[PDB]
Amino acid sequence: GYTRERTNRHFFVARANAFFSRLPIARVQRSLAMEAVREGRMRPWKYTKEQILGAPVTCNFEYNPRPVRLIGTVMDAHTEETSIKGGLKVYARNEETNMMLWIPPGNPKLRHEVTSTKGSFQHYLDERDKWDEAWITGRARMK
Amino acid sequence: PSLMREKDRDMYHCYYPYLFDHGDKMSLYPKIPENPREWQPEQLQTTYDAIREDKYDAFIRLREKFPELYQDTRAWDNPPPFGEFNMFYSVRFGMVGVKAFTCKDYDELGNQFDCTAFWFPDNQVVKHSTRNGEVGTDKVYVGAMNVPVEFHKPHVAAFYKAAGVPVKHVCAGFPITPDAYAPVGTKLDVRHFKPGQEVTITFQNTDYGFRGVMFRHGFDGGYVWLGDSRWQRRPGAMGTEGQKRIYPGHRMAGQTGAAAETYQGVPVWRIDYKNSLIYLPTLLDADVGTYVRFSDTINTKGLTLWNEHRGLPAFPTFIPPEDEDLSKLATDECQLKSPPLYMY
Amino acid sequence: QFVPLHLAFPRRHPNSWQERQFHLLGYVKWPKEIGFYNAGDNFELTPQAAYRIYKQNCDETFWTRLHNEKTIIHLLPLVEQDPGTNMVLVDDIFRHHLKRFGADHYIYNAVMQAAAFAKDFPRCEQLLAEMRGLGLEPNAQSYVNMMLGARLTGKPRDQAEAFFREGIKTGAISAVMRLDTEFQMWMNQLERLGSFKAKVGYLSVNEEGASPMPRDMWALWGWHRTEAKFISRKQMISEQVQNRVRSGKELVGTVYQKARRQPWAKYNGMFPYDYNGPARRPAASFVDAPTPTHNAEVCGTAY
Amino acid sequence: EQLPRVAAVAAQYITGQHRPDFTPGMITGDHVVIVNIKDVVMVGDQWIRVPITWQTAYPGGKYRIRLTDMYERDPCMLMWWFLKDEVNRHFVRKLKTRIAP
Amino acid sequence: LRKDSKWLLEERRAFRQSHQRAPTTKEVSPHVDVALAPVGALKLSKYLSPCSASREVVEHSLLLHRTVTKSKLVQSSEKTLFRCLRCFHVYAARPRTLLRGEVAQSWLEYEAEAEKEERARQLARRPHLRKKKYSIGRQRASLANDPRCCPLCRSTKAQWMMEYVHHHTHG
Amino acid sequence: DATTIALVREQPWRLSASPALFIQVLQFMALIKVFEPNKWFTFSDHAPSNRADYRHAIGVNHSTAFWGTGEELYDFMVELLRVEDDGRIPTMLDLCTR
Amino acid sequence: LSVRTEDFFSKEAISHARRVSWAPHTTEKKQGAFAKLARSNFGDPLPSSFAQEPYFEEEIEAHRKHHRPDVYIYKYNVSPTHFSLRE
Amino acid sequence: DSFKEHYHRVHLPRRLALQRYARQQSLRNAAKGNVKAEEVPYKYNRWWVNEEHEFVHQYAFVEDPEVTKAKRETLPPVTRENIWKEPQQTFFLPFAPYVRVVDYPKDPDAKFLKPVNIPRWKDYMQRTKPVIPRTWY
Amino acid sequence: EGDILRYMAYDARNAQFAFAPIREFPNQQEFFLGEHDDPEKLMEHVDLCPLLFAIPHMRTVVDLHAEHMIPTIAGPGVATSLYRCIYSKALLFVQVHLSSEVKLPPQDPEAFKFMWKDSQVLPKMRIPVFVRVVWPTNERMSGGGGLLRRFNRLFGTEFASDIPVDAAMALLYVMQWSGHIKDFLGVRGMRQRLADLLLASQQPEPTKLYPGTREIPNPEYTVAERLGMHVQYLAQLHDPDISLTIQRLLPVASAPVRMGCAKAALIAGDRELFRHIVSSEPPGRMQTYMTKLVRKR
Amino acid sequence: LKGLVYPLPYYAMWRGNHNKYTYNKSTVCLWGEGDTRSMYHQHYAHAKCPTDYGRGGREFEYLTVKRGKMLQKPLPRVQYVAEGSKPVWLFKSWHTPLSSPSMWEREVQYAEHTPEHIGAKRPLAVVAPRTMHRYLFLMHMEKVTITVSPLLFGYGHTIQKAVLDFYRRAISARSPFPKDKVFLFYAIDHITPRIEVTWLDGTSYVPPVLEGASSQDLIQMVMEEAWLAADRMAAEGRVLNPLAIDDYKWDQLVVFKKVRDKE
RNA sequence: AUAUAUUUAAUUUUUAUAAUUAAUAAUAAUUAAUAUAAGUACGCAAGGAUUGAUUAUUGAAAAAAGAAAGAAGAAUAUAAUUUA
Ligand SMILES: [Mg+2]
Ligand SMILES: [Zn+2]
Repeated sequence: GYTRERTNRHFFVARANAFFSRLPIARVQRSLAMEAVREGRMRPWKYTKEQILGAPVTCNFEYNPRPVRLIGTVMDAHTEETSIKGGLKVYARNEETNMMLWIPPGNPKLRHEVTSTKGSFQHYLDERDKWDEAWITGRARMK
Repeated sequence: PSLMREKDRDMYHCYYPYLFDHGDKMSLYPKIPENPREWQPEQLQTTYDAIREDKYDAFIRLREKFPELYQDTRAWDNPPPFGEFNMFYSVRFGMVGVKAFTCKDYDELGNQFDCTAFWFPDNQVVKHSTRNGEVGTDKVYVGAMNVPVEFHKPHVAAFYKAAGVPVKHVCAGFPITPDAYAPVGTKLDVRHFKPGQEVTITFQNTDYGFRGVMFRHGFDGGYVWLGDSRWQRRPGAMGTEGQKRIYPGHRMAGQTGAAAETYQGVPVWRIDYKNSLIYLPTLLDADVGTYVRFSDTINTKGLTLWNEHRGLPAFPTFIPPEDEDLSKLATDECQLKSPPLYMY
Repeated sequence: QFVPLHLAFPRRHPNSWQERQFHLLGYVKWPKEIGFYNAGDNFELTPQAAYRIYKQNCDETFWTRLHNEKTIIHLLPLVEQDPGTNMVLVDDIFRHHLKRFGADHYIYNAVMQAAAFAKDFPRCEQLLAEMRGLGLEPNAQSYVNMMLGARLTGKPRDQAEAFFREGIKTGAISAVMRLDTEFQMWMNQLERLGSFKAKVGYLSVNEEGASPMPRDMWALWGWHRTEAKFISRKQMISEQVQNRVRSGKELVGTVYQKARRQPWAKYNGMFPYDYNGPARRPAASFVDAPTPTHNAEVCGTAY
Repeated sequence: EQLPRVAAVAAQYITGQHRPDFTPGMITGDHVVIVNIKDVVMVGDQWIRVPITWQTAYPGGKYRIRLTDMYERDPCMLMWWFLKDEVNRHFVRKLKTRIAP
Repeated sequence: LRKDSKWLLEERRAFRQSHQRAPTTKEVSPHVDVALAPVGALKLSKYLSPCSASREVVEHSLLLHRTVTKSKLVQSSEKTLFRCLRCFHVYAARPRTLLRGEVAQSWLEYEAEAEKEERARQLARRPHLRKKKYSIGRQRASLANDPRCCPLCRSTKAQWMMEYVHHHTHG
Repeated sequence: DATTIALVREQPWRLSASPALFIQVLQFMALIKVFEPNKWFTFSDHAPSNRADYRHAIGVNHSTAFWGTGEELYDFMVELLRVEDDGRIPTMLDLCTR
Repeated sequence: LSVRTEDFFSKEAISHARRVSWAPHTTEKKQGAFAKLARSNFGDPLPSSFAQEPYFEEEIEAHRKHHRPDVYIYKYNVSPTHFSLRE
Repeated sequence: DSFKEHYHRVHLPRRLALQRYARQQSLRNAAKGNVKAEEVPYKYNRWWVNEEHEFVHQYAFVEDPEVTKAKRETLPPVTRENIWKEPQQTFFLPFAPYVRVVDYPKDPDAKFLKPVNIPRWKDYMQRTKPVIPRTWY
Repeated sequence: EGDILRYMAYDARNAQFAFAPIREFPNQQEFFLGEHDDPEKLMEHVDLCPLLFAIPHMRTVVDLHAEHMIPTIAGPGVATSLYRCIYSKALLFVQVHLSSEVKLPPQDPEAFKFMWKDSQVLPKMRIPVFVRVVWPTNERMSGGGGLLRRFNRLFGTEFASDIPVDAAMALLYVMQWSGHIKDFLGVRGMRQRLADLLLASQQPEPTKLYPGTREIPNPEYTVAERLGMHVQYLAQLHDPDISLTIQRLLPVASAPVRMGCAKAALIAGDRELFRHIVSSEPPGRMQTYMTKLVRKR
Repeated sequence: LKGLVYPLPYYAMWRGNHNKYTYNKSTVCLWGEGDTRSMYHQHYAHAKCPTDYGRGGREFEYLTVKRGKMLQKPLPRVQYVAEGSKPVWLFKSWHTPLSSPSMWEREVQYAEHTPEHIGAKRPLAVVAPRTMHRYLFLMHMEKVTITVSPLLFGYGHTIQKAVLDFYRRAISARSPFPKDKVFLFYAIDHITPRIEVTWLDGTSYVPPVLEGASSQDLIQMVMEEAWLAADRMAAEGRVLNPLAIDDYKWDQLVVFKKVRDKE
């Protein structure tokens, strides 16, 4: 017969964006990141996007019986400093198999280490062109 | 559960010695009518029955002699006194939190959980209210987010004055049992909740305004039809009913969001009792700053939440020890993580 | 399962159907001076009416020793209240009993209990000695009358123990426990009984229903609705003839019959009279009754 | 006393029909207090066979309950329903004349 | 592959009306028995030159088994790896709701029309029931639970990753 | 409500001890019309209000309907006045004046 | 909480009126003794339901149920253990 | 206004008046100078065996006004350290775990050598509720 | 304190098996405390011993009426309990075996129920009780082998030289209190008992209440059943050449004896002799049951 | 379930899914439930307390909450017991066969419950075994003398037939040699056929024979009295030959096989 | 392939505070398959048990009292980030 979709209840409509100031939320983020660092799920990093972009990386995904290892080229780093957000874009090619992964830091069953903070933009461009050509070939063979 | 007719409550179905009321003192025989004329012609007034006497005597002897063998049979008498936490009767009031932010965590098995952190600024038991003093009709109002006096409206500042509790921004009522009371003005520490605890949360999702019938119901809104009219299954005769009006509940375009949404049975992830934060692995729809309300889940899968196998709650409410100082205690020291769980 | 086949509540008969069925069964509303339905809805005959029907039917061919016993039984409370005048009626009953049937355990035990209530322990002893001399050995009822007379007159515990031990020796009373506990049980029973004047015993309770017609005519005494407390006279005569023709099957109660008695499989359907009310039948008119000369006076209690 | 008979007897005093100065416009009457409704009696098979039905605003919402169901829910509901019927027998046009009694 | 909860009860129901007997746990087959392509066949068409006349007769044999594998896959509802071919993203999806539009089965069409009526019956009885059940928080959660399209390219075209990795590592 | 809790539940003897307070609280509870809370919400006598005696389960008049304001206090006072019939001697009526 | 052998092994639920004794030696099933003597396990399910309307009349001692004397007082049968109405 | 709606709208004040009349009998006691809380008879007959020979337990709980006032006024005691520190278990352990392996029997495949104290598969599957005597988990 | 200690002794029964320390000490020796109908009486005797702690590590009450503990031809299991000595701290592992019997169940149990329904007398059952004493290497705790050998030559039994005198005296006290000191014996006495049972089987046997049949067997134990049970008891006692003994007595054995021989081989742990027995026995219900005993493919 | 919801699972599932209409107190109900406490019923008047009647039908209460202080009434006290009298204990177990009288014997037995006039050292049994006695068992019975009158039978067709068939069943009863214990006596001038039974102790019992009493009825009476007498002997200290499998039991399993093959 | 009436979807703008009353049995007929249940009764053999818990959808269900012509942002998501 009849129903109501909105509620003007005071407890529901009231907000706390004005009082969010007394909560050290950024300090909580940093504390979570530091707890992860001290536990060992991640390792602190301080690099910029253009510096890390194009640097080889090795990632081991722990798995009984054999942990799977993968050597790729860092294509994009989402964060310049360590945080709970993180994010890395790696590109690795096996024998006739290309793949583009988004590795999040802090996973205990995942240990990724960049072999050098320095990167070569030339090799980055080479890997980017290879990946784009593979993607275009796949799409053309599909359609 | 198991069906049990009231007519099956005779002494031939009782598991323990059936005790008749018999005025002030319980007896093992039905109350003999004081007026002898009331004796029905076939009613056999029993004063002493050796069968029942021997059975009851042996039962009492064994109960008093072997307490370890007959420990479970002790609930027949000396029941648990009122005031102690009960597994099937004691429900405690929840709290009022503020959705602080979102992050992602990982368990030791390797599962990723996109969690949201709620913040409980100042939880204080504000009021008690029962309607006309009936059973189970009493509830406790808890207030949150202490504010100055120039903030609230006059008619609500007047209530906070009348109560004497420091004026809070919001106030939510939780219906509880009388043995779970807490004096007015009691501070509620976040450790009132446990990390391995299922919680039911209620909030207000975000507002999208007037949205199309496609965006409201997704693919469901495009096709809406319902016919309760009679239709001939076999060509034998002719007869049907015309669907004159549109049946109530027809899915159309209208207000979207800005409603009271309730999630039932989400487990807690971690608790920080220095900044009063709770983490839940479920992504909510509400905005940042929506005053959510947390309450305890009654039971799931036919199993009560609070039991000896899982753990005992902080009944009625968690009170910290005296020598504990959250100022001296660091942030990393105030972290309680739930035991691992896999959901795939 | 949840849909009930039978229903005990709410009731299925209004008030008028009570009167209709009462007049249908064949019962007659007798005045209070004759008898009435007590608190337990049982029909109770006034001692005066009992003595009247005794005086009127003591000569007929259907009178019996058991009828004389029941007459003395009905006179018992009046004898307890006034042992001076009612003992004359009891003695008249005993005289007629000796004229017609003679010496009998029934009449002797009845007069022994009458003397016990009338507080005549010498008379109780004389009656027991007369039984022993005539050759009627004292029965368990006689020894219990001895004990009751002792307790009522005020004879001591050892005086009553003498009679109890004599009964045990004779064998009329079978005991399954120690003699002390058996005597304690019998004394507790007699104490709960009490007398019509001792304010502790059940007999002290003189409250009565005082209703010419029972309140609920469909009251059950057993398990099913077919075992009604009030039945028609044809069925009652059937029960009476069965009680004598099949008196053997009453001795044993076997689990077969016990589980057969369960009415869980008996039919419970609404007969045409369950819709049309009990069949209307005329009541016994009393136009031939003389006009009440003391209609303004109030009738007193039975005893 | 049976339900319809007691309902008619109650309504005749509720609506004020027993008064010689009864006027259809002026709704006056006597306050009847009905007692022991839990012990009201209807003849056999009626508590099971007599239906009480109504319609709700939702489609196919034809509720049909037995007298036994309405009695186990609330015994006063049966007496109120029969009083409503006995009243609407004569006053159904005006909401006042059909509700006020 | 364990069958769907609602679909399993649909086979138990149709079996009681057909055989007039209680369903047998060995006949209803609550676990879908999906068959992979033979290891020899993938390497058969690989080393076979395109000019080989025997390649068409074995290619047609694989295309038929490639569709049969789809027919057995749609009967499951457990989480399974499904990659899209448009943007080539790998995600976990349920085969029944994802491959519903490609399989083109009338009984899968009639159950979809049956469940839409079943939802309308509950929503028409109580209008407010839609408020809690169908909300933006609930609608977005159910779409992530049944990813009928890729969250990156929003394409309904998908492929069984298990069959794909079986075809790659052998070819 | 606070006066009721103070004079009924926790201190049930103050009224019987002091008859002046009894009459004073009675006259105050008569001056403020407590037994007809509809006159609290009515604004014109030609259209009386039902804010207190009416309530519907949809959610209307929840906090304002059926207020047990002075019912318990009035019951305690009438019970104190009926205590005389069971006590055979008037305590309150002997303490108070004509 | 830690495991429990009482929770491991179930127990029969028999009403107190039908129990022969509250001893732990008899708190088990009655068919168990016969199965132990016969050296074979029995799994007979749903042996008997009570009734759709279970009724049992009052039962008295073994000696009393056959050696009840005909001791009567004013209108009530009076036994050392029971009272009843007489006519 | 539906039939049930009108019935309840006209009867709810009458229900409240009836409850007030009921509590007036309780207030009669405190009026005479003897404040006595209401007493309820404790029922010892709450453990039954149903028709199908299984255990049923009725739950009867009473409320004490003095204990209610005490919990209203006095603050609760200090929460237990272990109670607030030890987290609650997530998964509910079964009533009888099936270990399938015992080190006592020399030949593990010997079905007759396994000790009896280890619960069986039938108990592992059927024992989902507490035993007849013990009511709580 | 008393109630707490008593409930600790009670929870000693609720304790599980895996976490109970069984193979804690190196040296171990088994003894046969006799055959009893109700082993709970002997268990109570063992519990009420001054030389043992009142709080065991693992207790298991034996109830021959529970469906999971009914002695079947296919053994339901072996009840295990554990006790700790007070002064020597030695372990006592009491085993109540139920797989010793070799009787086959009746074909029609209803006839057997009708036969033994109204019987006011029930035949005794022969249920064995074994005790494994476990102790570590002790040089002076046992008091030298001379004292133990003197005790052996005095009491006719045999004990280890390094066995604790406390455990030995506790066992002797329990046996003399229960009165089964004559039935109590080790492997040396079990061999003599087996020879005596062989002589009895060679001798003619008296008639029982009624001859056992495939439809109605006789719950009274026969000489052949006793022989098979004692062969199983010797195998449990771990006689060194029990395999050779079974291989020698196989041809002269009946079917009730061969069933016990198969169970004894299964207890010993060799598969070749068990397969030989199960292949040499003619097809029958006994053969089907002995195949049902062990898990197969 | 709106309002206060208790942690008890499924406590209102039989009433539906709503906590509504709890104020009610009179519901539809069968015998033994609801407001039938005013009405009288033979079984329930002794099997239920008039205050124990609750809600009937689906409204059966699995969780009841009330206000007010709980008044725990004291347990009943055992009567007819001497203060300071130490009772003997009887350990019952399934190892003892159920047919033995020691199982039905009292467990908690004082000295004040022991009959001294009979001459027993223990109190007698309380509950008797329930069995449709179809045959006699003359093991605990010394002898039986059935005196019957063969003069005229048109006066006792039922009684004479009953007594004669009872004598026939007593001859065919379960005994090693019942012909040595059963005796029949023709009385040319007798009032009514009598059956005297003498046990091993020598007690004389007379089963009354009335019209409508069947031979099976007489057998059941005699066997019940025989069990009582055997209990008396065992209490006095006399030893009795226990019941076991006999050739009569085999002859009975014959017809058992016959009926089990029939149906 | 015409703007209508009934009927529906909403809204009437912080209301400190849900629902003892309309949703009159049930959101599935209080489920429920599943590894482990069992290389096991039943079957000469071949083969083949009843069965209910952790893996799932199982919480079934309506938030109606306060002063109103800005953008409900002083707008670049801070309740003023210093401010002449
Ligand atoms: Mg507003
Ligand atoms: Zn994609």
